Amino acid sequence: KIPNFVVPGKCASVDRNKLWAEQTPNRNSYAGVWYQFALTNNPYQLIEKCVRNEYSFDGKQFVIKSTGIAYDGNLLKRNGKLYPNPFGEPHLSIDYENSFAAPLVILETDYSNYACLYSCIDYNFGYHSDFSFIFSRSANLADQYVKKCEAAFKNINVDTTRFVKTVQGSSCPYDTQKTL
Amino acid sequence: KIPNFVVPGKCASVDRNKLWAEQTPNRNSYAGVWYQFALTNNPYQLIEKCVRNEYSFDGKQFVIKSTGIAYDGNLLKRNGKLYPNPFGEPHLSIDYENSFAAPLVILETDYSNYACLYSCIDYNFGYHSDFSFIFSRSANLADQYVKKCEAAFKNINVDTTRFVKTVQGSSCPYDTQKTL
Repeated sequence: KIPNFVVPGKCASVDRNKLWAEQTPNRNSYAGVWYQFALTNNPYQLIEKCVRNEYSFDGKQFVIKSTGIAYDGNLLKRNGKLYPNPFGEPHLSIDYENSFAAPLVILETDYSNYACLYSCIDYNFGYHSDFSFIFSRSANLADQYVKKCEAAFKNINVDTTRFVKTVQGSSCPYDTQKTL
Repeated sequence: KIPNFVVPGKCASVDRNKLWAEQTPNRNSYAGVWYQFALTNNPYQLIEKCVRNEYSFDGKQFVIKSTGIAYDGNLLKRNGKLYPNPFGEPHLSIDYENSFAAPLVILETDYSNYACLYSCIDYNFGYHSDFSFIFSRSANLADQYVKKCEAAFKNINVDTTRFVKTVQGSSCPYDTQKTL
């Protein structure tokens, strides 16, 4: 029961069908660059700082080039994909090279400033693990949008005190990151 | 102080290139019914007893119906798929409805008696988790085939004392399971 991302109970119901209905026609507007503003404790994210996720939409999936500073302080690029769940469930699968693929729900987004992202996995002992993220179109994110994500996560009973801010801004070599 | 499936170090090299080439021409022979003989501690597997995995191959992937008795004592059927890793990596993704997808390597198999299966993931904090399975074409598996899997797992530095036998045999309602 020990890690803060292993939580009692079944994964939450998050009203995936409404969200899919809103988002499917707007995939094109979700493309472009998203910076990771904050996330809950994630053992699978290899990029610690300056996390910059560049999305390209092809009609059937998104291809993702994720860059930033790894936990050893070196530059890192990771290749990802975001595509409809293969069983026809109303959510996307986020899939990264040399890693696994997980469900990814967009709880809320305005496309132009912020996105609130959520993934959850159930265990056979009656607990779950979830992984949440706040994305911004910029290095910083206005408080009003941070608060929108806090509310969306609270609505599905995710403890929002679990969020930790990611290093972004002037200390980041974004211009080099884009060459990778 | 941590689970026995969270292991220091990185995922070992298991020579996927060799295995992938041996297995692509034999997909049809891998189809049919496989029973889980034993597995290492797995917090994801929802079927506790009488685990029976029925595979059909359609030319590009396997469709799986997995059945047995869940941890609550009820019969359970899970829908799965096994398909090539989307990035072109030389391994398969095992994917289940209402769950996630993971890399799956067939470490060794003779197609008609046994298969030794392996999944491994590297975390960002200097550990990995792996999940190993011994599959049989029948409810039982002779020591001669078990020993082959034992050797293959030892060859990749997996502690085989981690294996636990799965309930199978005349007490399992296989004929009911196959109709779910």
